[PDB]
Amino acid sequence: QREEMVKKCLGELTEVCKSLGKVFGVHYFNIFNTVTLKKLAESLSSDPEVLLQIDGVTEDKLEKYGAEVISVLQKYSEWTSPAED
Repeated sequence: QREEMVKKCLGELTEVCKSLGKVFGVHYFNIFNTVTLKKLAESLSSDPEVLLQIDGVTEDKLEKYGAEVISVLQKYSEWTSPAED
């Protein structure tokens, strides 16, 4: 059901970036690009370390938007508990 997680992630990221980008006084493409978003949902991980390696990511960007991304990624993450031992 990976597609479900990715689809949901992108869907939420669209509204989040839309509201934040609209209020901030900019455009969605001015804050994030199709490629950046694609990789974001594709990776699906709170760890901002791996995200920083994604073209179009900065401390300020992740600090403003990334915050919500990490919160949700950490919330849903707690629900899952794959055997990593």
